[PDB]
Amino acid sequence: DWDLLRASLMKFKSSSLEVPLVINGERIYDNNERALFPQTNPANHQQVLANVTQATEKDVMNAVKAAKDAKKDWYNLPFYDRSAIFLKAADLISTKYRYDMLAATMLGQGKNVYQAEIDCITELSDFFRYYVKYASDLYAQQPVESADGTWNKAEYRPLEGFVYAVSPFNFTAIAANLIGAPALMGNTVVWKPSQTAALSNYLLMTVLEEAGLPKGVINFIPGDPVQVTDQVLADKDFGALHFTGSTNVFKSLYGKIQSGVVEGKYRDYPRIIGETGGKNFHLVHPSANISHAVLSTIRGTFEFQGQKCSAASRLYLPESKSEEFLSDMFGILQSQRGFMGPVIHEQSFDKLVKVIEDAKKDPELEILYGGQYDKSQGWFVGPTVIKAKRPDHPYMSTEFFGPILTVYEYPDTEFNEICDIIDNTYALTGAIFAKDRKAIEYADEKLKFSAGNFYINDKCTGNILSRFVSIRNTKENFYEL
Amino acid sequence: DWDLLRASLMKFKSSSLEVPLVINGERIYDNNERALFPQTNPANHQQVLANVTQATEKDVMNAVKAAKDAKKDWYNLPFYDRSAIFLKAADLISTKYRYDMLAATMLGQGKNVYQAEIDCITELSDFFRYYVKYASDLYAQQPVESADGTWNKAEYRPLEGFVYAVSPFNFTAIAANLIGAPALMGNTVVWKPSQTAALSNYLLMTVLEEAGLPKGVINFIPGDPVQVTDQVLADKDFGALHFTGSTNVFKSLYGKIQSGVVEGKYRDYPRIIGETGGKNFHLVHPSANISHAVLSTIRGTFEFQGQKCSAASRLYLPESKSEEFLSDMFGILQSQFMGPVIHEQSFDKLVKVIEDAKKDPELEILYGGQYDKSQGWFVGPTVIKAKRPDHPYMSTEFFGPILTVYEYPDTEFNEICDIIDNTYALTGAIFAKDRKAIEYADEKLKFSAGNFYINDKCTGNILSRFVSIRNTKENFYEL
Amino acid sequence: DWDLLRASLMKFKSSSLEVPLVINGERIYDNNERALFPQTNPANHQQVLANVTQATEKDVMNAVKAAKDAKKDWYNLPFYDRSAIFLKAADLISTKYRYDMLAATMLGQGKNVYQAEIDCITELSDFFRYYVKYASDLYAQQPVESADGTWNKAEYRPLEGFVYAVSPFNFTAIAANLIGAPALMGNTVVWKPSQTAALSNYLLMTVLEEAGLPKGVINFIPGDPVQVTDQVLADKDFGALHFTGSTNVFKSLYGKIQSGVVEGKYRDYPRIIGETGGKNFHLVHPSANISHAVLSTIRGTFEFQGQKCSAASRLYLPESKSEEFLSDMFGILQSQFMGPVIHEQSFDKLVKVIEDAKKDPELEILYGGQYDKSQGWFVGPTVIKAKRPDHPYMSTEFFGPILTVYEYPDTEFNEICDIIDNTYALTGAIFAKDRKAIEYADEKLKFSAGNFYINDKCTGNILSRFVSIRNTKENFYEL
Repeated sequence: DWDLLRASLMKFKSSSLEVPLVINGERIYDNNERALFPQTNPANHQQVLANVTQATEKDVMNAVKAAKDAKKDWYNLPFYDRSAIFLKAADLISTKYRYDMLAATMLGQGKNVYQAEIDCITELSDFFRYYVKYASDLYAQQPVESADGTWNKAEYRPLEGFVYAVSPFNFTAIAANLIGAPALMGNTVVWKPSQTAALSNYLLMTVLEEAGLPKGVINFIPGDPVQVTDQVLADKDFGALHFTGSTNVFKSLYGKIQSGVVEGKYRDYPRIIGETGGKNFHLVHPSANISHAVLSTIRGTFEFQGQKCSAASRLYLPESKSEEFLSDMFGILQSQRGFMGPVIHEQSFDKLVKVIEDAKKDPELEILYGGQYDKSQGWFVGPTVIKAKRPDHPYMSTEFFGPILTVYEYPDTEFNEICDIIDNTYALTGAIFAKDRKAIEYADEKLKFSAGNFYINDKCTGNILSRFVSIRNTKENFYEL
Repeated sequence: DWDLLRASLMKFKSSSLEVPLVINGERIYDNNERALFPQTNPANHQQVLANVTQATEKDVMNAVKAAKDAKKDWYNLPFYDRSAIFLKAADLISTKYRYDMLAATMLGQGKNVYQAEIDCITELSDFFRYYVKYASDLYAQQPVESADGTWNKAEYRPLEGFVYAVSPFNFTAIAANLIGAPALMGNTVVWKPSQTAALSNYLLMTVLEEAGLPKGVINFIPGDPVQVTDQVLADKDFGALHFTGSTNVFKSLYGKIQSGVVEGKYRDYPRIIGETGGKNFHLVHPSANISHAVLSTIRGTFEFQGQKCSAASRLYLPESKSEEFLSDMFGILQSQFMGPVIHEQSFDKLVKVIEDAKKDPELEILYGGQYDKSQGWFVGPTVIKAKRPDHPYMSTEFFGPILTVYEYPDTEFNEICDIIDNTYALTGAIFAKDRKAIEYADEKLKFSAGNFYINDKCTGNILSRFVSIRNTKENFYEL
Repeated sequence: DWDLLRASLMKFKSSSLEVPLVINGERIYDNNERALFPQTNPANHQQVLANVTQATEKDVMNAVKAAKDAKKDWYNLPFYDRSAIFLKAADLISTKYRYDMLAATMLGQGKNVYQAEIDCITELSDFFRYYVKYASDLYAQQPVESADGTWNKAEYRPLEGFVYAVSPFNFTAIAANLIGAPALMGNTVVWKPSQTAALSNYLLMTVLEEAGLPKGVINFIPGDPVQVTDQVLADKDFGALHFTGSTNVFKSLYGKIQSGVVEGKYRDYPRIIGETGGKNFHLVHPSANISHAVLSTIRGTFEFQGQKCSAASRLYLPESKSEEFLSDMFGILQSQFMGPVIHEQSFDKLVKVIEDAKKDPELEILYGGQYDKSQGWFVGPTVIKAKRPDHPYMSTEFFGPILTVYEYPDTEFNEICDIIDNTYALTGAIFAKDRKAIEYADEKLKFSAGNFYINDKCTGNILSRFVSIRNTKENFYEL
């Protein structure tokens, strides 16, 4: 089994795979015309895992058309059959292709085996299986005769325009989510994967094809993000954005889309379904079990180099417990070469270096631990903990997407005030560590708008299908006036 | 309302309607080739309401062909739309064609306006509306990923062969039931109505067409019951009999089908869905409220001249209450012919029943027994006392306004329940206040009636018989 | 009943009501500083029903402030109590203030008593009663111990920013919907009603206060639509637009919001919940019951002068049935001005539509086209034939009693459905008996209307848009 994984790792390690476009079921390689992006191993960047074919404007126009042409036959394919493709894909990934998919995610996105398994096997398969169940319920409408004697049915049609899926590097499973949710509901998709997840994302694509995905239903178009995007957005049939990634990129996409809307480029009001990150917080109350809070903060902050949209990146500590908490944490960190894994690419590496280096010249910051970095072999940034003199310092709010924790120490009596500051100060997740129920209740209420997901004594790292359909009601009347 | 009805009555009365076959959506008239059945007013039998085209062997074959040809487009028509046709027909009958349907049923089947309304408006509409609701539940099947990881859906398909609907004269709504239940579930239908409900049944057919029933889904083929039946049953694609009527006819049909099965002339084992009659009973315990028991018995026995499958026709009275019950009954019958029986053949059978009663020492006509066929087929309410409980008049079905009564010594109530249990009924009723007696009868008579009533007259899932389940299971793991 | 209504009518008629702003529970009058809008009777436009105070920039800012200040005490007020206020208001409107509300709606929006009752009593009450029931389901969330041993609860919180309700003139009930849906879910509201429904809308506001709506939860700020809108949208706490009205105004609002988003002036991405209009269609198949299709079209098109988002305004007739359909329609329209359109600006647009039709060779006025603004804004039912199916009169929304008709060769029914599908509608209807045609249209037109009707006029979960889910997960194991 580990032999099976080793063999998969060696396969991809030995040579560099040419990753093509996949448009209308056909594999399109660079063929002496297209640019090739070299996807390298973030743990070893001299090593090229894949030469990724880059999508031209033409290619993009073709992908859009493919999705348009596949549309009627796709939404007329019964739900049972659309589902079978996705369930079959999930189970092929869990079995037949378990090791290839593991190796691709590990090598390409810089994950160890456990991080990869949780992502590209467990969560991926979970997205597909759960969506099939949820959609199944959705489609379980039966016609009814009403009080008035009218005969009614409701049907969920897909969006009339096509869905553009823009997927991040960090989870193979999110790519599956972004394409599979709309596709299951009878939508067709043009999909631009992250450049640095191309290997695993291509694998997902070929698996969907083997599982019987019809031509053009999903089109895999890696390429320059801005170029590919501007072309997709120029088509009158653009129906929805399905996005997961940075706030800044979303805002750009958003702006570009709204431009089109007001300029009237589009047949419909497009739907923008986007998930961004946040500056997620861990709030430690003086009554907390300190050891549990420390371990949770390490896992929530530093696991996968903090490259999770839910990752903890700011910590609030009561003064009376700061020294013990921080002493504990630094001890465990120093115990656990010196890097838990790479960050994804050079750009992220350089951004984190700027963050670390700027902290040194900033008199309102003090680096308490770490700040190590080394790009000689891979993009390795070590765990770093930075104390801020004031809670409203930019480091307490700027998203770093790296193994960098900013900590503010607050006087014990001002816990309530610190809750108010956090509230008054845009997060996806947040956690309180506490035993005292009065403090928990208080933060629970005061921070209601501060996080969509709130955790009590747990790391802050821990439906949507309806956004890709519209209801159409048909009512028949039998009486004649 | 009454004026609209009178107009409908005068319309059908003024002259005679030519009633055609309807095969594959086309009306087929006698065209000087086919026989005709004159359907007459059973209350005024010189009055011909309709001349009813009679199906030839070739017509029947064309009906069977039409049903087979429409099958795929019909079961492929979405349930929503199949239902809509039946809901529309019910609404058209309840409103637009209310007065015509009432008139056709009243005149053709000898019903008064109240009996007609209950049948051809209310029950008919309820059949369609309730079947649509039940079927919608059946079709509400979502696919599921089992624990084993497989991906399953179940679907109900119609029967593969066609359905032969053979319907009785007595309720227009029963004809609607017999054709509507199979058709709703995507079956196609070859339908031979009763000669003596041709007018109302034809109207039902034309309303179904107006409501959008596609051609050949249901084929209306009145004709000689034996000839039509023999030709229908000759076809290898015969898939089901849907029948309501007499026990003897059912047995005849049943016989013909099974013989066909063993000789191997059918692609499938046909399904036989039949509702026959019964000799339904009222049992009075000495603790009963007598007046209520009397009125319930009058209604249960004599309503529509006893021409209901659920009609009471035998009555068990305790000796201590007999004189009082019978006196009230006779006085009440006196204070009020309630309507005619359906045709001469029924009239003549009933005359024989009454006349034979006069010559039998174990029988005594306590009340009624009058009959007159000079204008319509009129047989008056008749109550005959039998001097033993297993006398043939206590078990033979007469389908007419004749009640046979047996009087038992009060102490023998338990024994009388055994006599009923140990000696073929659709419905039965006990009238009593005493809960011990009610419970004992309830249990002892558990096999003696499908519907048992307590202090109520004995006159007061079938969709699944017309489909077959088919499961699809998909597996994703590769060995 | 009629006497109580007459009294209400004569009250509002006798003189003019000063309609104030209501900001933070206080009535704000023109106080010789603010502009006034004279809301007049559209059936008698010299008659001023109300002088409507017009919000200043400062007033709007105070409205926005009031909404923000009431927010916490409002979303902390238990759902039971928030609901109670809306149920009470519905009941007060249905009973105590029934006649005043009918009169305000009739006089102010040009409705007859029946149209007013359906709108400002029945639908308005239904909105509140159904929202309370739906919301109660949403709030029925119990905490659960998951398999992993964690302890979870989910709660719906309101939007963090305030809601801007912009409501149309045509239904008093729609104003109630636009403010009530967000408020029930714990949002606070800045509400700019239509100038020409100020009287009924103000009454609604005062009834909400009497029913106990706490100050600042909903703020009533009539005024210049552009100035008010621009000031509301200037605020960083703007959280949602709740709008019903015209496509062009929506696009204007939508534009202003998105530009605000990209320039970054909002704390959150505002939600934009808008119901706009359509060019709704009736499609007649040659198999249709013509009389029913005619009456449904008359009702769907001309009821309330076509001033409904779901009004029919384009009609497709088969050539073989055209003469008959149109004859019946014109005869029926003849046998009966049904009421006025809302204001002069609408009257003038409609006059242009009619006059332009006279000069267009591809258009022909088959019936009507009369107008008279001497007393009220009266435009009569008008039927215009277009000689091509993609003529602008087949797609431009007129919101008035004008029907555009295109006649297609019977054989081209399938082609006509494609022409509709491949050429922005809220509702649509097919009239037909033939199930194949109904099914084909049902499927081909699946994207051409959100509500599709079969043999019915085309005039015949939103709560979740005003909340956000927030999950709390508690873990007990210590690492």
